Amino acid sequence: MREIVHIQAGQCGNQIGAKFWEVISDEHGIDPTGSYHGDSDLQLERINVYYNEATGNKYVPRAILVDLEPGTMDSVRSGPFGQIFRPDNFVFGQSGAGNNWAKGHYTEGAELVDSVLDVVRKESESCDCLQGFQLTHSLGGGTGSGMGTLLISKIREEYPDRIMNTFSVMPSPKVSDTVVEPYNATLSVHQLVENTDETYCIDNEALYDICFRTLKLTTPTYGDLNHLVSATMSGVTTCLRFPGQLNADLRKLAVNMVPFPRLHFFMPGFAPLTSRGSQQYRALTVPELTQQMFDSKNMMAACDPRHGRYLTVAAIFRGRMSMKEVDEQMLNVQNKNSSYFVEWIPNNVKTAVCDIPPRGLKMSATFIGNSTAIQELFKRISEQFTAMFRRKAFLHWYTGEGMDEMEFTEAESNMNDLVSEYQQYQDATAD
Amino acid sequence: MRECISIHVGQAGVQIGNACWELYCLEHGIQPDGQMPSDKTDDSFNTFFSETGAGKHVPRAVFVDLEPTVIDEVRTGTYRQLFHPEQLITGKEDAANNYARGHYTIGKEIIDLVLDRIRKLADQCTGLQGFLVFHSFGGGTGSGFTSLLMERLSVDYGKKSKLEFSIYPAPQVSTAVVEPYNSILTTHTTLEHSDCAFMVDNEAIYDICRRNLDIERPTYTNLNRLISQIVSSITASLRFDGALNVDLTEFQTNLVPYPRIHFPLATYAPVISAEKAYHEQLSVAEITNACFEPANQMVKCDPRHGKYMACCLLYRGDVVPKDVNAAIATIKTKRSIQFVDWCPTGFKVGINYQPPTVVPGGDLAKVQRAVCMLSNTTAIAEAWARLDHKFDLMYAKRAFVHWYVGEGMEEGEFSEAREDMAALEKDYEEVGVDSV
Amino acid sequence: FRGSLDYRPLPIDEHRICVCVRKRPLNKKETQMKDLDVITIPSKDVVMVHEPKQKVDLTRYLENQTFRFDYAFDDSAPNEMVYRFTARPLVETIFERGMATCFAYGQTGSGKTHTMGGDSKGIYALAARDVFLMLKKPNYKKLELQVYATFFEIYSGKVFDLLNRKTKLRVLEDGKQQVQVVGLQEREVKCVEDVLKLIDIGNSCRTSAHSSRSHAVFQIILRRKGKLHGKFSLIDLAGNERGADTSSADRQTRLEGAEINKSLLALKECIRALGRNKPHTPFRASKLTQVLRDSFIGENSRTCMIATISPGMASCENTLNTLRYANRVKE
Ligand SMILES: Nc1nc2c(ncn2[C@@H]2O[C@H](COP(=O)(O)OP(=O)(O)OP(=O)(O)O)[C@@H](O)[C@H]2O)c(=O)[nH]1
Ligand SMILES: Nc1ncnc2c1ncn2[C@@H]1O[C@H](COP(=O)(O)OP(=O)(O)NP(=O)(O)O)[C@@H](O)[C@H]1O
Ligand SMILES: Nc1nc2c(ncn2[C@@H]2O[C@H](COP(=O)(O)OP(=O)(O)O)[C@@H](O)[C@H]2O)c(=O)[nH]1
Ligand SMILES: [Mg+2]
Ligand SMILES: [Mg+2]
Repeated sequence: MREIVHIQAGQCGNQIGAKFWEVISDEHGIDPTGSYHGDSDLQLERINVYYNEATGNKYVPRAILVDLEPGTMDSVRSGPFGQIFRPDNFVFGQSGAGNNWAKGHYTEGAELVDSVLDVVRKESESCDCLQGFQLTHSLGGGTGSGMGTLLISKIREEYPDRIMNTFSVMPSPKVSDTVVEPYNATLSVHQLVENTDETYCIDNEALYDICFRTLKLTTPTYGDLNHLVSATMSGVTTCLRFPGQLNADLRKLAVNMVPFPRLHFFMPGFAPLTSRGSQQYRALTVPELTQQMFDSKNMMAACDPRHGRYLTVAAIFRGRMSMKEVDEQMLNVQNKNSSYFVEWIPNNVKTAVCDIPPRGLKMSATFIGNSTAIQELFKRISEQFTAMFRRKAFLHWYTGEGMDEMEFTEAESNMNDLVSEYQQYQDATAD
Repeated sequence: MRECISIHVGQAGVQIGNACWELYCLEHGIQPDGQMPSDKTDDSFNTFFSETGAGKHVPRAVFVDLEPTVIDEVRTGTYRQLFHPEQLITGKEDAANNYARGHYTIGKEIIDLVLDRIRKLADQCTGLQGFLVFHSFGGGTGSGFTSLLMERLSVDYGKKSKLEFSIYPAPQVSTAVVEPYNSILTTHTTLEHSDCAFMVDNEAIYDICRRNLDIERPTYTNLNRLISQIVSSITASLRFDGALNVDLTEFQTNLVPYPRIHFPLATYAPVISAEKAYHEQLSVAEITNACFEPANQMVKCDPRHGKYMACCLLYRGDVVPKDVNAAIATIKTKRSIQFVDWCPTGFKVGINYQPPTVVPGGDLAKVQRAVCMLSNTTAIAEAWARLDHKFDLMYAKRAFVHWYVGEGMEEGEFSEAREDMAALEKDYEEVGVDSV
Repeated sequence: FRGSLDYRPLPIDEHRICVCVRKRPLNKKETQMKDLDVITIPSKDVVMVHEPKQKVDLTRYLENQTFRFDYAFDDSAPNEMVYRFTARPLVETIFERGMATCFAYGQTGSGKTHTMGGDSKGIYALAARDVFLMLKKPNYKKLELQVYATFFEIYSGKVFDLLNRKTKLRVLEDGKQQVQVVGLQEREVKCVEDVLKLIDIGNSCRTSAHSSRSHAVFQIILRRKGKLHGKFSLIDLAGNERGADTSSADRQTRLEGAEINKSLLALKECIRALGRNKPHTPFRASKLTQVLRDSFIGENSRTCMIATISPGMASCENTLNTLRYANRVKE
């Protein structure tokens, strides 16, 4: 297991994919044009995990970029490291969804899907040990949610033995203009619970809260968040871009993380917290690093884990520090809060350490938390949704595009059983 | 000869295998190119090594890992020339800490060349004793492909012996949550085949390198070196031949009173820092005393509250039979050492006269005389019950089962393997009863 | 053992499910390579297993598990006999405005298909014929019930309609009520030899190592004014296959077996969930569970489980799992 093929679609999804490829193309040492300008070979032992090699010291990001809006691609060309993308891999539609799921799933996405499948095909025809597929998108809009879920379904029925990883973001009436979002959300969840393997959850509400209270940015722009997400992405991909025994490939990653097939919704978190282009003079230590990255003030989804219990956790520390200090603080948080861990799964928190730190930091810490508290995030949507589907607003959009209307209440019964599933494994003692 | 054949599976088994053959070359005197100064191109070491044409002495080992990153270090390291290249067999996708991918999906396609190559080694020999299998109880590769591999070796080589070297997982360096599942599975399927399984608590090795070597966070390297030294003590009675050492198959017979009770706790005598210098050599009596302290033990357990069924002492270095007998007198009654009423309280001793060669810069302080005791005690059942607890919470809610079933296996295999485990525990009980 | 026994006979309890077990006799393969029979049934109420155990000291002894049930069919009785007490007292249900079902649970080689899909005097055919013989009767005809039938398979975690030659169907819920099998062709019949025709449409349209590799659902539906009144399902599942029995590799056969054992795992965890009542029973785990939801917790539902087990020593592990879950079913 080595090669990971990456894909970005939708406004939000393409944006965050760009931020990702920026920070990781710098950390791996690739210059903007596409030649290795690093220092340490630690950045090339597992470089093949995210780049194909065009002969001649050309590191081509094994990636694909899609949108139903013909514009979008412009924001790519202005991306400072955007020329490195392979020409064939640019597949951009020209209709546009306009915040409509069924337009992206049953209508126009149904037309561009087979155009993406062929570039994905010729991407897999040149991979030694193709791991799985790794996607970035958003749930409240039109293109990303729908066309994404359809793509995942077709890849799933053509590649059943390859890991299915998705980095999905959340709508909330704090950043979303329109309010057609509590529909596309529940649809996307309906497909994700049934077709994906791993799934990372990022709430726009959390990023707004962090940008306002911590970073003191009263007027949050739309890149202020992409910074915050790209950081977490480097943190959780460290286990796959650098060598190490823990979380080698994605299969191993899900193995120590997925207790039940459906429950696979994580709540990332990073410490410390910084704005853009602002380094840390008093860079953080260790007890504040782990004392922060397990508190809620640094989590990436609007979910207070102190209400729920952790099923599994995978902590990752980057930089140069003491190993004993790491494992000691880990177990200290564990046993001083053994009331927050399912005692019927033991050895549930796995922590690795990587040498190379992220950019702008000397010591960092990433968090990945499959908690039982994540149901609070799904009890919110099934509230914005049951309050809008009991009224049937905007249903002529979807239903008037080949969609069944009951494929909605299907998703309400599905998610409302999921909530009961996270509540199930919250009070089950080891009897 | 009376040949043997080593097999090394999984990350652990391959790395610890490299430490083992490292030490073998050091003690028996071979340089990484495979050449020996003293030999004539039928000796005690010609059981573990074969002679080629140009005196290029080459091991009798097959290395396997499903993900070639851990074996590629062999072909890049100092011993890349040492090996016949055809017996460094590798896969592509690691088993991903999944037993079922070892035993069924991934291993099926590679087992046949694994055994055509093991075959290619077996046709080199004139009278092979048995296979030495090195693997971990944890990772998917070492559990699955060893369970299947043994299921096959029992078909192709029924008359031959099969000795396990097993690596109990420690929570500190555990790379998975589902380690109990893998362990229980491979023990269940491997039991009726394997003849004698030496168990290594990684927790215990960690504690050893915490106390006597004073390393705060010991690397996998340190652990592999220590374990290698102990294995060299055990095999030494196979690889040398004085008039004072007997075959490991000679007193293997005395270590296993019942077919399912074949797990001898090991114990290794002097373990001292080469850094923390200034040291007086220990007498035979002192190391024979140390062979009974749970510190210098191999598995985390407590033999003082448990009964014994046998005892072996493999001394290496400077040891006179009378020194051993005297130390055995000082130990015999002076301690609360108990035998079952159905067993003679006798000791057999393998005096090997080669000293313990440690490692260049290897933080094992070199010593003149050492002892490695193999005690088949009933307290070893502790290490099983430490498993079946971490198991019987998870399997109480069937958490994580969906992967193993999702790669081929049924559910009932779990309830069966677990039930068989509890049966084994009750057997380590039935050993303790007496008569009248 | 075997003989020199059986003085005592069977006075049972009140169940929530007609749980029954069938023993098939050994065949040419298990006899040529002389396997042993380790199952006996002395009364139509007791399933005995002779678990060959061995102490630590190699002394061979017998763990004589005893399993009382609703009815125990031995290694002789034909499809008629099994139908008469498993599916027959269930025809009463659907005519009286009821929703009944019928399970075929066992291992691969236990005989589920042969009890349901015949060769073709299977409980499909027989149950249908007793549907059309009572619909002749005066007090049943005075309802003017129109008869329908469906026949579809779950394979690879997706739904395909065998009457509509392997077409993909969705599966939805909505307003609670029912689990709506969206897209299902519902063919009208008015006589027994219509049903036999649909039957040999599906039985040959099924995916098939000569064994039923997909979950078969065969419905017999009643509609008075068109509105639903009765629904009897007859289910032939795939057996819980070992995995320790190595298939000849194959890239799709391992897919099949794995998905089978995973659906059976989900079903199994739902059994062990109802047996102790977890307020969240995990029915949205697989398509199969999502289906059988109403077959269990339906408002006016009855149901029947026909368990099947092999008699050979080699099967004893599987057999004990199947019987153990059949015991945990009887509530
Ligand atoms: N003593 C020792 N133990 C090890 C070593 N490597 C792994 N382990 C143990 O093995 C367990 C994990 O299994 P691994 O051997 O790493 O996995 P694997 O055999 O390579 O199988 P895959 O990871 O699926 O490829 C952990 O609990 C470790 O304690 C090692 O080098 N030395
Ligand atoms: N009552 C019976 N008497 C004799 N043979 C029987 C009986 N019931 C079943 N069999 C035999 O069982 C064999 C296997 O039947 P079948 O039901 O297809 O296996 P299975 O349980 O369905 N395995 P699977 O296809 O995975 O569900 C048939 O070929 C019959 O010969
Ligand atoms: N953090 C962040 N959120 C975004 C961005 N773009 C869109 N969103 C969110 O995603 C939702 C849908 O917007 P959009 O991306 O245009 O829809 P889509 O592309 O069709 O999925 C909105 O509610 C936004 O809050 C972005 O660049 N950053
Ligand atoms: Mg490996
Ligand atoms: Mg069948």
